[PDB]
Amino acid sequence: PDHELVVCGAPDAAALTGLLTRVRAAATALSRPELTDLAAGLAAAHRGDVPARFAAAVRDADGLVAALDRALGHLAEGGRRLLDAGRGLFLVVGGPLRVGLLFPGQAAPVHADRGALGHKPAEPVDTAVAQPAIIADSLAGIRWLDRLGARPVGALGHSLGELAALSWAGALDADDTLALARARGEAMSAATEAPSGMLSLRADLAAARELAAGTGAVVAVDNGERHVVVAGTRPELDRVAEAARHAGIEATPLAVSHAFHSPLMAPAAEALRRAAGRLPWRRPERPVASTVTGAWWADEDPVEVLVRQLTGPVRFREALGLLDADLLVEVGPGRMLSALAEAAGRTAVSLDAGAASAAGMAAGTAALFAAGAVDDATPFFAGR
Ligand SMILES: [Cl-]
Repeated sequence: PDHELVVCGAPDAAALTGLLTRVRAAATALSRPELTDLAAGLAAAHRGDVPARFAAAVRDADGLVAALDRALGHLAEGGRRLLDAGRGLFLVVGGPLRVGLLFPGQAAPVHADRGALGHKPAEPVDTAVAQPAIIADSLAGIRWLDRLGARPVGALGHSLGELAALSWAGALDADDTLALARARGEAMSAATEAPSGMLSLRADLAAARELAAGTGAVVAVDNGERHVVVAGTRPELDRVAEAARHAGIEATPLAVSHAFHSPLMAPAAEALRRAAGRLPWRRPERPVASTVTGAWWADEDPVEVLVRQLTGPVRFREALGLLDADLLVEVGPGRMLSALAEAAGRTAVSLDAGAASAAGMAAGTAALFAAGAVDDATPFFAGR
């Protein structure tokens, strides 16, 4: 792999300082094959009940020395918790912390991302192909969490990702979930009655609703205080874009040919109802914060919730606010949701399941280990 995972631990902060000092000494100058042997040995020896924990995803020995330096500086100032998701460096004395899962949906590309600088368009996602592809990668991430014995406090899924969150929670098995994803992407790829799309606003929900009022456009995705997506026909979207320019709000056209998460998806919701109603649904056994209801999943009829998902807004701001977690780990391809969570001031890292680069699997597994959600990082060293 292009990133290595280096974990260790000790019984308390003083003992971890001593160990980290010695690993720093040992690490200076190691070749890449020597660093892999040191990292595989540390993972074998530091598993189980490991009270005070360090984990870092690193490109090479010098990156390990740099991470150790940061951890040691933190402990020297009496720090007991350093969570730097964007550097893949995690240190926790006195955990476990609360870890939540994020299950992504489909990518949301910008139509003409500029440029020179703003200051041929992107192609929309082919949703009939993308939805089952993303859910297959999410289900592979759930198999990694299962191999690790991960113990998150709960999960949420954005739009499509709610299917993977429910599968993780035991409501539906992996084969049925992938089959339902193929049906959902086929239903949602049908053309809308008239040309339609989505418009991203750098504004909050109230500001979006003020811009959209009387226009025909509606809120499609509430991603937080800094990001709300509206949807409608092209005339409706043009009304909002005019309003947004007058108000001084930045409106970004997205590369999509459907007003997803609007009433124009009602035909697709009917077709999804047929596919969903044929499946052997079970009650979820683990907590799921729904981006359909913006509430915890309780006694809900999954067919009704997944059908109204398509016409109603994605309540990611509300669902994320419910999930009380010191650290979030995204389980799926890419880092869409970790970026949205970071924009809400949360700490998040993606496993980036199915990626060419091992960057995400190393950083995400370092996060699970340091936060105490997994006890054994040896699976990262198996089967190379
Ligand atoms: Cl609302």
